Amino acid sequence: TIPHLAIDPFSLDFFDDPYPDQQTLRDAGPVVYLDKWNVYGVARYAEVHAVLNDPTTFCSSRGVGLSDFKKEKPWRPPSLILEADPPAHTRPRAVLSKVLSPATMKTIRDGFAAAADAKVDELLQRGCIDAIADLAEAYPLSVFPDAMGLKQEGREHLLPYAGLVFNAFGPPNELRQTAIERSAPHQAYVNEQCQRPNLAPGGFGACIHAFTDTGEITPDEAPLLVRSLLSAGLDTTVNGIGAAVYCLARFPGELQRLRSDPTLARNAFEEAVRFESPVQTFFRTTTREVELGGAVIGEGEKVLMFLGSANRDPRRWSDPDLYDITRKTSGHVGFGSGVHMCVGQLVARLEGEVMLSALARKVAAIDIDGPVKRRFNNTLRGLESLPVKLTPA
Ligand code: HEM
Ligand SMILES: COc1cccc(C(=O)O)c1
Ligand SMILES: [Cl-]
Repeated sequence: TIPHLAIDPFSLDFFDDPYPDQQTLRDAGPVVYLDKWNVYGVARYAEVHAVLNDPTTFCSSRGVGLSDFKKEKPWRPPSLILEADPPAHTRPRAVLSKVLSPATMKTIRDGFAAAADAKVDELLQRGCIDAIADLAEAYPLSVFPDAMGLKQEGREHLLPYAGLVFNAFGPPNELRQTAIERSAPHQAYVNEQCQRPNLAPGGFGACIHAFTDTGEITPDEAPLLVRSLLSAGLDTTVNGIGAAVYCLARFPGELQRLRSDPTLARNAFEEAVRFESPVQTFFRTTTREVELGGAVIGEGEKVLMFLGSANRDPRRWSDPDLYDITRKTSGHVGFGSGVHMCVGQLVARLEGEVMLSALARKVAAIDIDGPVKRRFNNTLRGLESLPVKLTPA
């Protein structure tokens, strides 16, 4: 009944160009079985959306990577939000939602915007830059660690730690095992910065620790909630902003539309998240026998959701392989969907909006002028190097 495929969605060949294999996964059927890793896969929008929105049947507390926490020990203590189910998920999720709230965005927006404008001005003085290291990495590094309340020393651990975390959702391939082999110094730094005395007053981390007296979380839960933000809050935005710049560099007609109406910046970033899907995949684990797309899946089975493929499913999207900054993007699953939908999405969208606004107002052209190099990760899609020439407006 269920088609069996030999595609490895975590192989370097797949990462290098995933779109043909993603169509093969979609067109084989609503539910496939991946013989390489003994998991079920869903690559169409409908089934990915359905799985995300049934957390009772497709749970997260047995891990959202390949490893099943009921069978193997997690490589680090489980996240209290990403790797939890309702009801244990509910109150930690509420705290992070209030920490990363609209009111918090109003407090930091002017600073985030000023830093975006300053970075673009700085880059325009150089002309020829690397849009990854000098922009997609440099800008989030210039705002997010400060907004967290982190000290200056040791920030070089943040991107390596996040790369490790996202590699660790993958299967035990060389990417994952090499990441874990090098993990010790990055885990040590991150776990230490999660303690209340090491988080500056007014930042996200101090606000988490201040929310430990309402009956929603206890003081011993705050370090792991800070860890969630230090795991998921930086590398994601790096690849999201990098995706947006890569899109504008490849689709100059859309850069010209953005320049003519800078208020399109927020949707231009949202469309980049759909188009590239920086977070490509997550797993769930079935808690019972379930019918999905006419197929019967037993209890305790891993289900791999192809978020990037769902975001390019022609059953759901018109011209899915086109970057369109005025597309109605509502419903894309690049931030997930349902009870686990990205709790930091307001931060991600704020960073992306103000950076694309700075580009819209200050830059006339973005031309690739060097070899493009891809960065390989079991969960994240993005570039290692994006040489571009920026022409001032
Ligand atoms: C372009 C940027 C980002 C993308 C594409 C992204 C993607 C996602 C996705 C797909 C999920 C759902 C995970 C699941 O269903 O299992 C998620 C959840 C989450 N994200 Fe984001 N994210 C981004 C930025 C951020 C930022 C800036 C933060 C923090 C400041 C953050 C923190 C989190 C956390 C803690 C969760 C877990 C939420 C929960 O389980 O309830 N992310 N993200
Ligand atoms: C996609 O959201 C993420 C990603 C990685 C880690 C976490 C966390 O809670 O530690 C969350
Ligand atoms: Cl850790």
